Amino acid sequence: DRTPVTLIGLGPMGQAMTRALLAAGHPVTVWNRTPARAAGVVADGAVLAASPVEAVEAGDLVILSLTDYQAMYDVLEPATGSLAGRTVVNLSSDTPDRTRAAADWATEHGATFLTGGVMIPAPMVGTEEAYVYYSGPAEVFEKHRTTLTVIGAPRYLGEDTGLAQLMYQAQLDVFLTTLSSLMHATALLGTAGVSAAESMPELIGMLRTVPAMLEAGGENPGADIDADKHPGDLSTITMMGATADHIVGASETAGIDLALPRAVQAHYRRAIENGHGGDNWTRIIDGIRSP
Amino acid sequence: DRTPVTLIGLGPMGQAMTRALLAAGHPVTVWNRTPARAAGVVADGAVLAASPVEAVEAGDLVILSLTDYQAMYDVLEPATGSLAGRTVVNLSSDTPDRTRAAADWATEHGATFLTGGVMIPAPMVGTEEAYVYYSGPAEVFEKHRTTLTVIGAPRYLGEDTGLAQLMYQAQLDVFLTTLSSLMHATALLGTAGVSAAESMPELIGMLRTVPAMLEAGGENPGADIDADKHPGDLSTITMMGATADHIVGASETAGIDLALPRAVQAHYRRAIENGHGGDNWTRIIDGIRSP
Ligand SMILES: NC(=O)c1ccc[n+]([C@@H]2O[C@H](COP(=O)([O-])OP(=O)(O)OC[C@H]3O[C@@H](n4cnc5c(N)ncnc54)[C@H](OP(=O)(O)O)[C@@H]3O)[C@@H](O)[C@H]2O)c1
Ligand SMILES: NC(=O)c1ccc[n+]([C@@H]2O[C@H](COP(=O)([O-])OP(=O)(O)OC[C@H]3O[C@@H](n4cnc5c(N)ncnc54)[C@H](OP(=O)(O)O)[C@@H]3O)[C@@H](O)[C@H]2O)c1
Ligand SMILES: CN[C@H]1CCc2c(cccc2OC)C1
Ligand SMILES: CN[C@H]1CCc2c(cccc2OC)C1
Repeated sequence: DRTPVTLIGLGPMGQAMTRALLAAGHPVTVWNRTPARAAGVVADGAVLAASPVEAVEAGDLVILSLTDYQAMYDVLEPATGSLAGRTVVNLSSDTPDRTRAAADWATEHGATFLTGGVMIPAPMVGTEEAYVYYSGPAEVFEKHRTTLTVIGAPRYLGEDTGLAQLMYQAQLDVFLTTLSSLMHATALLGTAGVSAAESMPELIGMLRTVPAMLEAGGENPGADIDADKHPGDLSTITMMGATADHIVGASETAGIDLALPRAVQAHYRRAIENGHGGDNWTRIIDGIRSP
Repeated sequence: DRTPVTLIGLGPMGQAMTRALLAAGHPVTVWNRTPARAAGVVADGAVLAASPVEAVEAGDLVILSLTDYQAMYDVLEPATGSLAGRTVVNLSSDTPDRTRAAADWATEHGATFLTGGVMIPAPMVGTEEAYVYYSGPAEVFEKHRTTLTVIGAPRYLGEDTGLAQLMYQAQLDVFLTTLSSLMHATALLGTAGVSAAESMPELIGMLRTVPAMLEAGGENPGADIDADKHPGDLSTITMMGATADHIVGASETAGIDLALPRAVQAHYRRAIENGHGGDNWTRIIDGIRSP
């Protein structure tokens, strides 16, 4: 497939995707707010369009890799007259509802729309470890699937344009929160003179074990939460809530951020007040669903 | 060995540790606030002492597996007169400073003290995957190391009794925060009718990749944070902050807990206000150290 592709947005992801697409034999026309930044991919075979209009008109497939969806409007507003008959694939972070409204804005300018959420950093783009979530019209996904597969294995979730965005925001909810916690833990160990080079491999060593730990003793949290099975036999909210109290205390004494640990503390405290101290930690999901 | 051990606290950890110790040939004398709960381990060879005093006097080594350190005072107050010449190994969660003061309380009652933090769930106790952090007097750790190894690989951190407690709280800072985030993400996907049985394997699938993702493009976060190297080449705080904004927005719309994502959002917001939008995400640690 040598389908001509347009890609707008040349951050690390944009550049990595351009390169994978070029290497697969697709002519790629790029445009960036900062044209200088295109020099790299242009040396690798990308064609730099002078204008958004020219970039849009070069391909039936327009990929956006921008910081947010406001950026899509900013870049495409001058080109709205040239959208008809093309597919917009937006690979950018934003709210699910912004995304759904953006899909309708594409349709009304005569374009089809697909949502994508890329699940790996730029060096892993186009490798066997790469994967991307997609939602939107099935026929649109199918028409371009072979081209999109170059960036990463697609995981089509269905027709709601909001859905692959919600999945992305859910995944990044885990990922960013985990990262903030790693920095929080590092900070805490830092106050007793432990360096980050010592602390971070300890913390990562533990995180690597987390899938196994969650499965020990034949727990299966998903089905359990669906079934409303929260049995406390191997760990209770009381016992885990206490630890959450201990982390807040240690953090207070360490002079570091209290908001992250107090949020966690509040999940346990809520479940206890609601009378489920004796349940497994999965029960905190009830309080989370109903503030 | 065949060294006699006392273990107090027969939650799942206490019971799993008793069993591993029995299986290794150690005579184990147990005591629990609720004696009924000892039936299982007694069937497996444990001896149930009638009284705390009697349990303490049965061995040179007293292991405590209790919800917190207040529980240690509660259980051992009547036995303070029988502590002299024995080692207390506390394998309970609490603050580092509570732990340090508890060590001094043991010394005052004529006992030695070791801090432990068990890093695996009860089904993994006494297996190759098990490990435990220890801090306190080197001579005391050495005297009992061969007994303690039955529970899990020891990771001795040094002489400060607070240190293995701080390490435990740091590790549980990551672990609990991660778990809360998984429940948060599950809740969020739940509001579009995605079940936890569908969502949790997606989220865990991602979390499994997190060590690799952090190392992509030759980042090595620990040394970088120690060196103050926060280069924004492959990901910026601006870009990650925006996603954190998007998670908050999606969560507001989803009607779910805002405290957890807003804590994460604030880490990015702070770094940006302080003028490091362009840096890698590791830079959030500065704001976390200095609220
Ligand atoms: N980096 C990662 O590892 C990673 C992984 C998966 C997903 N993502 C997502 O992928 C997208 C791209 O991320 P990235 O890290 O490659 O880059 P980024 O730093 O988000 O920037 C990407 C592009 O956005 C452009 N831009 C931003 N605001 C704009 C506006 N108002 N008008 C015009 N252009 C605008 C930048 O223009 P200039 O070049 O002119 O500044 C740049 O070309 C983001 O939505 C991100 O959340 C990133
Ligand atoms: N569960 C895990 O996966 C895990 C893994 C690592 C670390 N830990 C840590 O290991 C420790 C034990 O946790 P666990 O889950 O096995 O059990 P737990 O639910 O924390 O309770 C353990 C024991 O604490 C006793 N206890 C609590 N308050 C007491 C008090 N005031 N006076 C007397 N006894 C008291 C209970 O007595 P009763 O039996 O009479 O109620 C029970 O025997 C905790 O500090 C926990 O953070 C747990
Ligand atoms: C169902 N999750 C378990 C996994 C192990 C664990 C739990 C609670 C506290 C500490 C733990 O391991 C360090 C519950
Ligand atoms: C090492 N920092 C990168 C890792 C991957 C990543 C970042 C930000 C957003 C999404 C990402 O991958 C899913 C920062």
